[PDB]
Amino acid sequence: RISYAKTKTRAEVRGGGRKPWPQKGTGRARHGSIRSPLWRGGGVAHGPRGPTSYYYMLPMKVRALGLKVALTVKLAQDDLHIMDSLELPTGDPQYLTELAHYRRWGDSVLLVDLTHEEMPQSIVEATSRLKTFNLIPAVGLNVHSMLKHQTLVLTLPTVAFLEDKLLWQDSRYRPLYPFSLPYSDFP
Amino acid sequence: ISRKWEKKNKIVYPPQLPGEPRRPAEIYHCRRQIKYSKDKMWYLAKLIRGMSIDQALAQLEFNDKKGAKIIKEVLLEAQDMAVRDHNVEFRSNLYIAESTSGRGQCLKRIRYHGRGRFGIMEKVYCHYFVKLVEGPPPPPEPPKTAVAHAKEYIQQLRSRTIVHTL
Amino acid sequence: EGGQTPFYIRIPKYGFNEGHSFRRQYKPLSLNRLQYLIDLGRVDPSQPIDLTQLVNGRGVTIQPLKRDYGVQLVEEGADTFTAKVNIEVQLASELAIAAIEKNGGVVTTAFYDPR
Amino acid sequence: LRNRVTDRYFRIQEVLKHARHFRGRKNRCYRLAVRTVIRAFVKCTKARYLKKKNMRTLWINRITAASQEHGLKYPALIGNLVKCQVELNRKVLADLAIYEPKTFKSLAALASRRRHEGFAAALGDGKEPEGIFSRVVQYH
Amino acid sequence: TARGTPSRFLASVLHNGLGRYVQQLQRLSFSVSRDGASSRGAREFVEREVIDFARRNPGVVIYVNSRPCCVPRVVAEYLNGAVREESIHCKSVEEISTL
Amino acid sequence: LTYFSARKGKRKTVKAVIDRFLRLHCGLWVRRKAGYKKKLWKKTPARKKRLREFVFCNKTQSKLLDKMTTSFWKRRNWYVDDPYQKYHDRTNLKV
Amino acid sequence: VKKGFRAAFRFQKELERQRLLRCPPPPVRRSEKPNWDYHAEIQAFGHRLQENFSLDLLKTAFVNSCYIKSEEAKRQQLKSNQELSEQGTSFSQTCLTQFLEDEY
Amino acid sequence: IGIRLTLPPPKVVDRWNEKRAMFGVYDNIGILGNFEKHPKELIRGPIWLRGWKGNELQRCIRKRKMVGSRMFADDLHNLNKRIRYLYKHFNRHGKFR
RNA sequence: GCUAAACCUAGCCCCAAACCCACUCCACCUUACUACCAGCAACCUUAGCCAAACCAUUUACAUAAAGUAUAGGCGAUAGAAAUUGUGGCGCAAUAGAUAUAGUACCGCAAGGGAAAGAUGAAAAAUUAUAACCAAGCAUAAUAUAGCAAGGACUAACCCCUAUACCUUCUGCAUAAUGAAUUAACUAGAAAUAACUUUGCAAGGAGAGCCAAAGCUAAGACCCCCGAAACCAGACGAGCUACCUAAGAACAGCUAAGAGCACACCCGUCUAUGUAGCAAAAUAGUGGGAAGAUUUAUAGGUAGAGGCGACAAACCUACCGAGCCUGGUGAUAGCUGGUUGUCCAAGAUAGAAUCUUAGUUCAACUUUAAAUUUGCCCACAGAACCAAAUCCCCUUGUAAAUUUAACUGU
RNA sequence: GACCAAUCUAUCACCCUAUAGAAGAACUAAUGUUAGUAUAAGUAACAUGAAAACAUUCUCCUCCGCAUAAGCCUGCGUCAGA
Ligand SMILES: [Mg+2]
Ligand SMILES: [Mg+2]
Ligand SMILES: [Mg+2]
Ligand SMILES: [Mg+2]
Ligand SMILES: [Mg+2]
Ligand SMILES: [Mg+2]
Ligand SMILES: [Mg+2]
Ligand SMILES: [Mg+2]
Ligand SMILES: [Mg+2]
Ligand SMILES: [Mg+2]
Ligand SMILES: [Mg+2]
Ligand SMILES: [Mg+2]
Ligand SMILES: [Mg+2]
Ligand SMILES: [Mg+2]
Ligand SMILES: [Mg+2]
Ligand SMILES: [Mg+2]
Ligand SMILES: [Mg+2]
Ligand SMILES: [Mg+2]
Ligand SMILES: [Mg+2]
Ligand SMILES: [Mg+2]
Ligand SMILES: [Mg+2]
Ligand SMILES: [Mg+2]
Ligand SMILES: [Mg+2]
Ligand SMILES: [Mg+2]
Ligand SMILES: [Mg+2]
Ligand SMILES: [Mg+2]
Ligand SMILES: [Mg+2]
Ligand SMILES: [Mg+2]
Ligand SMILES: [Mg+2]
Ligand SMILES: [Mg+2]
Ligand SMILES: [Mg+2]
Ligand SMILES: [Mg+2]
Ligand SMILES: [Mg+2]
Ligand SMILES: [Mg+2]
Ligand SMILES: [Mg+2]
Ligand SMILES: [Mg+2]
Repeated sequence: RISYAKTKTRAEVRGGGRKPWPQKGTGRARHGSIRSPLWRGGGVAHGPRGPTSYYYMLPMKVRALGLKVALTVKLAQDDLHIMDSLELPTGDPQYLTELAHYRRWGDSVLLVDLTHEEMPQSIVEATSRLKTFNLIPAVGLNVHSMLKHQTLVLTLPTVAFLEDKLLWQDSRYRPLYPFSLPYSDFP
Repeated sequence: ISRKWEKKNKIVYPPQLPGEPRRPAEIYHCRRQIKYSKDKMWYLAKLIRGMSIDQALAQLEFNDKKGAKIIKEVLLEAQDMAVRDHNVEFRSNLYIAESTSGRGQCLKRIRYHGRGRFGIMEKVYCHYFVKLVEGPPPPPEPPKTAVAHAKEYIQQLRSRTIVHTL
Repeated sequence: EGGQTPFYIRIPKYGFNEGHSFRRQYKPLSLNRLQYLIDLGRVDPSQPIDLTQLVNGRGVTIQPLKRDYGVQLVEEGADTFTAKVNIEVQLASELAIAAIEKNGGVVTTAFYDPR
Repeated sequence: LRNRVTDRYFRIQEVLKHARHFRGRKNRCYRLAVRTVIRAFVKCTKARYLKKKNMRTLWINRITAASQEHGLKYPALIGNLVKCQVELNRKVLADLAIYEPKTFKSLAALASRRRHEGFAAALGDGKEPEGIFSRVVQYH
Repeated sequence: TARGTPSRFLASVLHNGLGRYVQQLQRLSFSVSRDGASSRGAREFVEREVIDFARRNPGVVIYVNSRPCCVPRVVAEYLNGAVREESIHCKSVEEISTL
Repeated sequence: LTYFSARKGKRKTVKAVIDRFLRLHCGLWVRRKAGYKKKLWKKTPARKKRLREFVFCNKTQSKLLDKMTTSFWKRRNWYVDDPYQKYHDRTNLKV
Repeated sequence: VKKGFRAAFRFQKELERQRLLRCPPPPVRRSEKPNWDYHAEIQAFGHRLQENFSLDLLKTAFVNSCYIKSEEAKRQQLKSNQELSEQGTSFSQTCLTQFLEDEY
Repeated sequence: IGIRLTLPPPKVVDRWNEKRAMFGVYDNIGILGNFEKHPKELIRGPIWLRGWKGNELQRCIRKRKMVGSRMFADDLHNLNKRIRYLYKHFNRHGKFR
């Protein structure tokens, strides 16, 4: 999230600078520069200055633990499901919806795959015309999407990749330099 | 803005039965935007409340006041509407029941004082409402005689019970 | 302090951290640490114990910055030490040098420029 | 504006509901109505002890008047009533004097008898009547 | 605030203390919500307390609306005609039972 | 003091403290008694000996000096040969 | 334009209450209200007084002649309360006379 | 009176929107995508900041030293005034010292 | 019910992306919207407010190195490189750009600056919604007496009670300031360090920084309005002071920078006026009225300056030095204020300070924690030139020391 | 220290409520600003000479009036309604 609200302080406001009715002159309230927060149409005393940003990173191990906890919650809650190949005999959204309703899954079934290039046209067309089911690769897995949906679906390669990438976080040495480097052991 | 006195003239009651009173007909009328003050209009209204329409017009025709002619014209228009629209045979059998006078939409002008100052000069506008009920006027509440005072005192002395106990 | 000579001004000066921006510094390296590293697998004694091997095994995390020009040695684990391997450390004392030599090792010293 | 005030009139109504019978602007203007309600609440909370004291004084005066009508005083009557193991608060005494003149007459007679017995005892130190009505009942 | 509040002398509705004792409570209408986190207490009550409360005094009939409501209310009517429409928004089972 | 700089937007350390004090990892500040180099002819030998010795700082003074410094000065000091090497770490303490 | 919603709902409720206070409708019979029951309510009323009696007879004792006539007239587009009421008033009068003669 | 009268229309809200249904997706790509792109580069916002919290004065100095070379005259003057005021209020005015 | 109350859509701020506009017809540097005829034009260290409690040298215009070196009345402070690598958790006519428009209005001038509207499918719908919601009035004027309220009372008054709020200060209705209500706007942004909880551990963090149990991440803490006053350039001699060119005025009477006296110039005094005729008026008594006289027109003298028969007077109603712009949301030991409910703990010996209206330390007080002794204590002990006081076991008790915080006195 | 009126965000709600993220997050006062309205107040200030057939006549005052340089731009004539 990146805020965008920006007000106009008394200095940035257009106009103003003179001195209406001097101090000891008129019998009115003491005033200096027009457009003050005490006037109408003036500047805001305290307010949002420029577009802020509440950005802050977290440890990768914390993220891995959160993902593991989300997986355990989706599994123990009788909501996780494992498959072999996200395919369909035709590719109609009606058929998938009827199957999900008969299997007593729920309403928001979060399907997940891997690679993103090996996606079959059937499931792609079946999911590209709905508001509850969405195809997301294993690379783009988070906790928000898992908690927003009701159930979850995975496959053998997806599960293997997730397990490998979540276990690699454990039993590792210090980063030293960013992991983006080639590294010998790490692929 | 809020016009309602003119809309009250369209109230419709169900058909009365033979075994029911005559129900005196009520009248409603008022003129909007009157170049005049409100205190004098309220004075005139208070002066014309318990009197009938004939006595009201007689007193207005000899009242050295600008609003007198306006009130007379308003009463004449109300009587004409009652005799024509509201369906009323007797022209003198109408008496005043309610009469008020609220301020209107005022403007603003300058007076220019004898120095580098001034003051807001509002254009005081006012209105005038009147309610004429059918039938003769009711009698004025007479003053309670000594007998009434004695009866009230006896009632107050008899309607007293012990305090701060069972 | 209201106007009087503050406490941090009444004290005279002295060459405490005068040349602190150039005094060579080295991260300590204990013999017990080397034994623990050899026991845990990392930093195998079958190859020279160069600075690259120590950095890979992550036994003494140093930093190129902070006027650091290598790693020093410590005589902590003088006893219960049995490694037998050519060790390369910038600094080294006679006690630890002998402790390493009697175990069949070869102590040496070098100098690594900043770059 | 940003999340400005949107629930203010209800506070004004809740503060004015306790000022629906005041004189002047105290039943319309919120500024003065706040202070009026605060003062009213403070006085209502402080007047409990005043009410208690007023009721106590009223009962004492009623009992004194009843004793005077019967031919006795309040201090001596209370003392004689306490000197007989007949503990009775002032409320019940006033209620009896109001709705039971014979009961209060008997109580005043007993009080006068106890007074006379105590006087005779103090004069002659007993030996050995000890007052037929006196002699409290011991407990254990 | 007694001067600005109506008062009433202490009295009974029918002198039930003399003869038989009649329950002054008439009926009770609960407006519980099926889907909503603002009626968990009312739901738990209607589940495992309303039956016991009704069986403890058979001289009172209770209803259960169970309609899409955002705030659970309770209508406690009486013989004389008074109505005490109270709200039980977010309240423990013990609190609702005591109320 | 400068809580926020004008170029980078960070804190700033008063060099006067760094020049008149010495930081230690144990959490104490070392200083030197003033007058150790002026009017030494009129001072008795005991006074001169007491003035030529280092002195520590109080809790409030140490906290003030810390506030006047940054985290960079709290780094260790593994000098090749420094007389204050056996003082950065404090041992044997029980409240 | 204030961004309030709940306050608007509360104000609308207050306005509805004020309107109800303005022209209060006539008191409609409780039987026509939504939440209402007949058999359960009759059983609760019978159990409230602490006794036991038949239900059909109690139901019949509440049916009047004018009510039956109105129902028949409406249907054109269940006995009575004569003997029962007579017996009840006779027994009540006899019991009251006996009590007044025994106590006074 | 401050409170309005008539209630507002039914504020329709599509909980399953294209952005809501895909909110947070493709995030955390580093911990499992063999570390190829930092999440700080996913956010779409200003160019002078894109993964650095900072503070008001710090953000202003950043915007000045990163965009001040192509900013307008009045905008640059207002930014300089704001920076100077923030500095004068932070490094002098305040509490706890 | 008169007066009133609401509508929300035109448009605004942020970057995310490209680098923009610019002669149909006549007219525009002379007096701008003027068809027409013999004469030099350019390049300039910005100052200043403010902080060091004054102030002169001083004070700002991707990441890491690093807030290091270094410079600095060596004090307040300043501070580098080598190396490194196409929508809004925005605003919805007191908000949003001042904007329906840079519109009148102040104005000779630089310069400053706001609101227009509200039901909709048919206004080429006659015809009106549902009255209800603040401030001022009518429906409906008061009926012993006294902070406008309570206990009450069968009842309004009658019975008893109590000295408006906030700020200051040892002390308040005090007669110390603030206040006519209503609707809108309006005043705590975060820091080396510290406390609590997450993850890993002699390591963690998505290079850099810290390691004799440490780091990471989150949560939690640093107000507004208010002067006098300076800098640089515009605008200002159409009124006032002076100068320049060409013009105009001065009856009559007595008889010369002569005298009285018209017009005319100024106003020594009374009275009225004091929110008036006027943000400097009305009558005579007043001095002059062929001369240092007044004035119509135009041009010149502008602030560190001009002018000045010096009044340190005037320079566009306020000149011990006129206003604007940008530094200035300047500063200020100083007046004022600093918004919902409830619980608990909560009063100080003194010292320094170009200082006693302000600041620091100490002392009092608050939070989480580790330790054991905290107070009255009994024999006794504690000086040559009266009440008293210090230590003080059993004895009543449960209080005291320290660590880490930080506001308040 | 324990709660909490309003809003946007992600969650079933949906006669109006819950979990976390944000404060331009909450007015009896700052001779505070904008809009209307009480208060002195219907009090201070105020004009238009008389008769009449509205043809006309009568009473009083005048250092004022005529044209123009300076200055304004249609600013008491007709037509219809205010
Ligand atoms: Mg400004
Ligand atoms: Mg503004
Ligand atoms: Mg000094
Ligand atoms: Mg007592
Ligand atoms: Mg300053
Ligand atoms: Mg200074
Ligand atoms: Mg470089
Ligand atoms: Mg606006
Ligand atoms: Mg605006
Ligand atoms: Mg009203
Ligand atoms: Mg009162
Ligand atoms: Mg206060
Ligand atoms: Mg104060
Ligand atoms: Mg004092
Ligand atoms: Mg006073
Ligand atoms: Mg530790
Ligand atoms: Mg001139
Ligand atoms: Mg002169
Ligand atoms: Mg004189
Ligand atoms: Mg005067
Ligand atoms: Mg002279
Ligand atoms: Mg003369
Ligand atoms: Mg002459
Ligand atoms: Mg000036
Ligand atoms: Mg200013
Ligand atoms: Mg200020
Ligand atoms: Mg001072
Ligand atoms: Mg004051
Ligand atoms: Mg406020
Ligand atoms: Mg307490
Ligand atoms: Mg000094
Ligand atoms: Mg308000
Ligand atoms: Mg005042
Ligand atoms: Mg105010
Ligand atoms: Mg008056
Ligand atoms: Mg006249």
